[PDB]
Amino acid sequence: TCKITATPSQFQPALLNASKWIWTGENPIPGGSNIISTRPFRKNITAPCGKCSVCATIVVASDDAHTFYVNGVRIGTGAGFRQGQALFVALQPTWNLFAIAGQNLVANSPAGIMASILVHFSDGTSETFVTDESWKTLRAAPPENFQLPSTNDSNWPSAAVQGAYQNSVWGPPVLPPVLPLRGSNWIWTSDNVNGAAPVGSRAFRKTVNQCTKVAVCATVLIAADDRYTLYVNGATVGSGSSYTVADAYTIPNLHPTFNTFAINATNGGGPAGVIATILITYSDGSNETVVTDASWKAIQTIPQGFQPPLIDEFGWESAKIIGAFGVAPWGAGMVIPSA
Ligand SMILES: *[C@@H]1O[C@H](CO)[C@@H](O[C@@H]2O[C@H](CO)[C@@H](O)[C@H](O)[C@H]2NC(C)=O)[C@H](O)[C@H]1NC(C)=O
Ligand SMILES: *[C@@H]1O[C@H](CO)[C@@H](O[C@@H]2O[C@H](CO)[C@@H](O)[C@H](O)[C@H]2NC(C)=O)[C@H](O)[C@H]1NC(C)=O
Ligand SMILES: *[C@@H]1O[C@H](CO)[C@@H](O[C@@H]2O[C@H](CO)[C@@H](O)[C@H](O)[C@H]2NC(C)=O)[C@H](O)[C@H]1NC(C)=O
Ligand SMILES: [Ca+2]
Ligand SMILES: [Ca+2]
Repeated sequence: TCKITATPSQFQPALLNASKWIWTGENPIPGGSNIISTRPFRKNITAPCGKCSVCATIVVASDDAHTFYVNGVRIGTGAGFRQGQALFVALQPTWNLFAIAGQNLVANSPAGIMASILVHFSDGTSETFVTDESWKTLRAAPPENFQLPSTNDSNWPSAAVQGAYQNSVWGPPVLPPVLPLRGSNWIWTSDNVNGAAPVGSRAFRKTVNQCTKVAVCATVLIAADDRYTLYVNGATVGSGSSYTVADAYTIPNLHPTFNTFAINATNGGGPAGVIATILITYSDGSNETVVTDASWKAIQTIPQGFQPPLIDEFGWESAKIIGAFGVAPWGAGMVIPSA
């Protein structure tokens, strides 16, 4: 219902610094011993002002495990307090019901859930929402359909705070990478032969087109040896020149059904490659991941308009897999921005 005037930008990490650990308060000592149990947590969050909410980056950690729901839909499952888990989800424009089922799995041990929800709005702004005492819970196993908006949480008690980011039994969870490179492939043109490749620029193209769904936001993690410039639906998103520090980008104004990612990557000499991971969120709560692989198309001499969405791909080849993320010479040490 709002015009999206947000444009592609550098990825903005959701942080855990303002967030709180929550549980039920069955033990009034925070951080105290709790029984083996499963417990529900809910929060209805509304968009401010004359702002529409579009999508969200979530970071969630638990002692011991969780399941995360948005507007009734399961988005993810995770565990552990040492490191957060990254989730991405499209949102309803004016309100969104977040719900989490947490489990304590060890007897007499502490229990708790911590999250941060960075909501991106139509106008290009953002706000972080956190787990805290304003969430609702129950001192009992979650009812059938606790996560659906149609459940009335009006008589539920308030959640009890177990600790804060810096001051808790858990200590501060480490942020995960925004997206994994494990799972992707360094690619190039066919050109790249014995730890190769020649000195040109080369172009790569991937199209995603699920005509029965509505695509909302994309997040892109990318790096290249040496340098790249990245385009989505013909517009310039960004560029880089490091094969040891990756760049991440947010595309909040995706086309609903058809989107094209294109890269001009340049080899200055020696080995060469481009690697990327892309996550696209859909309005029904589902998502998809695309990675650099052989489904991408590539070409040795870059034509005018290589970046437009609808060009003829005749005489582009299947991109060559140089190797899975990890291979020499680049190794596994890429610095990846935090979620
Ligand atoms: C993308 O959505 C799906 C669910 O709609 C999520 O993952 C599936 O469910 C779990 C939960 O983390 C994963 O273990 C599996 O990998 C998926 N199924 C398998 C292996 O069979 C996923 O969390 C979502 N990703 C986000 C939101 O970033
Ligand atoms: C989350 O909060 C919103 C805003 O308070 C609720 O939506 C409103 O519901 C009222 C009465 O039920 C309607 O008359 C309004 O038109 C709605 N307001 C807006 C701004 O949309 C929403 O129902 C809540 N969701 C849940 C699951 O509790
Ligand atoms: C692909 O990218 C490379 C590197 O960014 C381009 O080569 C540069 O282009 C400018 C033209 O504006 C030249 O003045 C420079 O010689 C190059 N600069 C550097 C720093 O190497 C190449 O032209 C790109 N575009 C296409 C469509 O191929
Ligand atoms: Ca525990
Ligand atoms: Ca090189």
